[PDB]
Amino acid sequence: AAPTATVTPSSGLSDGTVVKVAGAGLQAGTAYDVGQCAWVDTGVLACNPADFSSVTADANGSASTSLTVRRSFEGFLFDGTRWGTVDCTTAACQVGLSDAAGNGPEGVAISFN
Repeated sequence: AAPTATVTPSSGLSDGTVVKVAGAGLQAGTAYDVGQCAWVDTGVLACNPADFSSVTADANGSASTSLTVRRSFEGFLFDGTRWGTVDCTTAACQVGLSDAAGNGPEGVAISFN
């Protein structure tokens, strides 16, 4: 099956809340980074590297880890440029997993309202 991710809880969040991130259909035995990002332009994500986590998929291609989410954060682009402050109540924030090459399941939308 194609890779998928789930984030629990995904709504009613507060700054500093810890969520469970699970992935399935991942590459067995591979390291994945887990993080919170927001789409700031067509095909451009601004992320919060200060709270990224990582996990290694098991022999069945499954993984489960915890992530501390932030209501707002200083966003950074892939090239390391500081983008500015991202507010998840007025920007579409998501949590996702990706391998060393940036591949993985689609991200999951979260809400802090």
